[PDB]
Amino acid sequence: MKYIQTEQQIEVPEGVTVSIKSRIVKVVGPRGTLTKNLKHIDVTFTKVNNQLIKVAVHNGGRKHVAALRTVKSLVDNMITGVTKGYKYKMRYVYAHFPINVNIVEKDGAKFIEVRNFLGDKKIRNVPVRDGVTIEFSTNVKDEIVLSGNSVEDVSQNAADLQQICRVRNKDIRKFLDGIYVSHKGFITEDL
Amino acid sequence: MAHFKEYQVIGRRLPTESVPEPKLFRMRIFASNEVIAKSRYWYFLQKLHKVKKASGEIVSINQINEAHPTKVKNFGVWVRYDSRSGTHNMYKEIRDVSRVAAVETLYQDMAARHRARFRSIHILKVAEIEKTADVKRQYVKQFLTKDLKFPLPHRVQKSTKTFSYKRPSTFY
Amino acid sequence: GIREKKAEYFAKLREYLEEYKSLFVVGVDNVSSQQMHEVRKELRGRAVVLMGKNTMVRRAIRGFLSDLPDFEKLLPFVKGNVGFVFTNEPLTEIKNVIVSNRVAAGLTVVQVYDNGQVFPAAAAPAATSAASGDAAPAEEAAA
Amino acid sequence: STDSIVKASNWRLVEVGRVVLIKKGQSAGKLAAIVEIIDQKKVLIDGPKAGVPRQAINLGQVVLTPLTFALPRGARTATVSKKWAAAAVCEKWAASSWAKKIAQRERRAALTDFERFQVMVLRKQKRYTVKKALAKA
Amino acid sequence: IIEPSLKALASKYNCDKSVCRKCYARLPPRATNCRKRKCGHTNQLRPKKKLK
RNA sequence: GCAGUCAAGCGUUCAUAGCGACAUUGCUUUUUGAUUCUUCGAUGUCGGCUCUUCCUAUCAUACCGAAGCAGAAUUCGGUAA
RNA sequence: AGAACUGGCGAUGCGGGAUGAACCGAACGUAGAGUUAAGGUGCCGGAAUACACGCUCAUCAGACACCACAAAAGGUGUUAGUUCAUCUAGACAGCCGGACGGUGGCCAUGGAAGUCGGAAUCCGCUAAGGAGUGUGUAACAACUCACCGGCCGAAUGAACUA
Ligand SMILES: [Zn+2]
Repeated sequence: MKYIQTEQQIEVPEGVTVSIKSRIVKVVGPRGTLTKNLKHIDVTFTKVNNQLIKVAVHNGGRKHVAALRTVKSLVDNMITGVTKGYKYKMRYVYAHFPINVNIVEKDGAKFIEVRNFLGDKKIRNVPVRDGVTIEFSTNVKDEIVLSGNSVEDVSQNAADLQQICRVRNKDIRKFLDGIYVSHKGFITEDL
Repeated sequence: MAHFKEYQVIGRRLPTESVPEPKLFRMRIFASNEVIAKSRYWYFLQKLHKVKKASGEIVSINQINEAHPTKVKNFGVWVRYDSRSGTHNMYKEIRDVSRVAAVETLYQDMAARHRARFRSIHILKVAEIEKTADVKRQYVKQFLTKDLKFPLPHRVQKSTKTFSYKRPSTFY
Repeated sequence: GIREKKAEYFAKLREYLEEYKSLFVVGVDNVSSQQMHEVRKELRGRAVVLMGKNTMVRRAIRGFLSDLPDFEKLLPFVKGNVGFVFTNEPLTEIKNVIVSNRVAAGLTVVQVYDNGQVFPAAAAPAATSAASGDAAPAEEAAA
Repeated sequence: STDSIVKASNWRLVEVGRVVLIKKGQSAGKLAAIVEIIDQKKVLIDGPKAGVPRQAINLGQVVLTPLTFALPRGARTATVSKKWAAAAVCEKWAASSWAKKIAQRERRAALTDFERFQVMVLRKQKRYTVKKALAKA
Repeated sequence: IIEPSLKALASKYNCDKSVCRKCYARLPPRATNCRKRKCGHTNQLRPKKKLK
């Protein structure tokens, strides 16, 4: 119906700095810094204090107002990644052929290498993304673990791994093989 | 159907020797001019009572000028209108400074939102909502808040001349 | 049904405000369903306890500001999670059955009402020492 | 930096007490004040001092100025006039570039042929003493 | 092989879905409408069929 | 000739995996009817051969979604000429 | 294909509908000046990239009478509206506290105490608390939920119309 004014609030926690100019956002915390380009949405940021920043959309209708909320979360998720940080856990799932999974690299690329998927003589490679680090659980069989400051980059690297193992020409209800996201959260305040 | 004026229109059946002094009936009528106002009067009289202008007359036509023309008021409007598939009743609110103004944007709004032309619409009642919080539609309560203020982002001055030796700004 | 039941609460509420002339306003923040069940037994003598929604009580109390009207200056106390204990027993006895007894690791008295008065329950906790010395430091003030 | 630096657009707000410059019409050129907000594209305005009649007007035909002043919402014409005087609006307005340039360009427009001539002979005289300066440091 | 809980992980992804009965699109199990432009965002879904 | 809507029914159980009666909305102009507008101072009348190009309502081949897909095989559908 | 009344085309240029017998406007000596019709006024193209309030985003938008088509049926796209219901005796949602006594209810058995499972759904004390919504145990525990309340402060649910 067009809304005269509607806004959102971003809690800037103790230890992080968020600065905004031309709808370009930089968030700096103890884990580091993240940048994001929000020129593709018309929102005007306003700062109340170093702990709280308000986002608003003057005179906007439904679908415009809808973007407002997601800007909050977007920026929110940046703040937490740079403090609490993000970690995605995955699990190897196979009924016969054990999925052998290693890290390899060319020209300092860093890839996630996957061998023997369903017996496959083929060799899958997921490029590791800048900022995400691949570990392997030591107390949990067939896990693998991806951690970083950016959910965006971490969740996507997680999906890329999981998607390279999609099983073709079989009943995928019966052939459940793959690498799937087993848990997603942080690297701080418990696991 | 233009720049609207409100009319007091009053008529009666023509006197008969059986019924001298037949009763007077009045309507409030929004129309562009008296010649439409009178005609709208008969339009309704035909439908309500059972009368034809051939047997009745027009006692008086008087323009109802808005009482407080520069005082912002909230208007409740009631409407009956026909659609491509049915005929429906509606309640709407309009914020303005005069009944005549209220009607104008009502007639525009019916057309934009429901494609309803003038012919397809009866106005049932138009009533200045006295006590705020008897206002019932969000797009008007929105303007009822205290110390209310808003900007007008992205301002586009119209250029008087075709070429401009400077890149424009929308900065208001 | 929903109006029926609420109206009943208005009934039994009024019923205590007329009979019982003294009122205890307590605050059972946290507190088990079990504790309250035992304060009933430990007060089955005189006092009766009556819990309710705050929005109901203010409306109800204001609704009865005609007859028995000095329950107006009771309303600033019916905030948070409070309850009612009505009685016709001596003051300091009931109060200490409420507070101290059935305590856990109880419920606290936040204000008391007695014939149009508002006690902090602190002034109720008298030691007869501030009342004796005042009758002592005044006699020497007259001698 | 170690502060959160967030530069928010400082818009002229449409609000009671906002003074505005009438772009279009028969009161075009004049200042008025906003009394009451009708809807998102309309307002009630009043400009007693400047001779502009209290009316409803589209925000299209008016340009918001940076001037605001204390005004109860709905103020009748009479009291508007008192608060406008009290606040010295016209005073502040005339002190702006915005006001000065309008006045300058009107003065230019009023010039006689002869006066333009003089402006030429004077401006010329000035140029002389300027290029000399320009060739020293 | 494959512990019951991992067999659940693979099912969250492969088996616990609904299907648009107009265009077969594989949808979230609790979806009310389909997401596809082609079937007119229909609300004629059905659960993805479970194995034996 | 081709494609829909409804869902009684089929499908061991289960309307809609695959189908789908009774009814009902359409699309097409390679059928065949209907018409008689053009050509009767004449537009060479069938099929094949040969060669190009187009249509897609797709048979194959690419990548998918679905199944009453265990595998193999098949079937239903999408992007696709 | 065949009648009815009228108006046309045929026999008729002209302005408009790009185009076009029949539609709209208007019927015609040779010319000047003004004004118009129907239709138009971003550019082709003479004429406001005029003013005003809305609506619309189409990986198959739409764009003007005659006229160069579209249907039954669908959409949690977005707009406005209707109806029934809830709510200032305080809801909806969000966060928070409580979530009890007969009682481990009776069968049934290795053991089954609310939660493998049979039959019952009772009472107490309540502002409220099921002879139990799940999770969890060998069985109890522990946790959850329906139910109630604390805070907040005016809207919320469902079905529809176009
Ligand atoms: Zn679909």
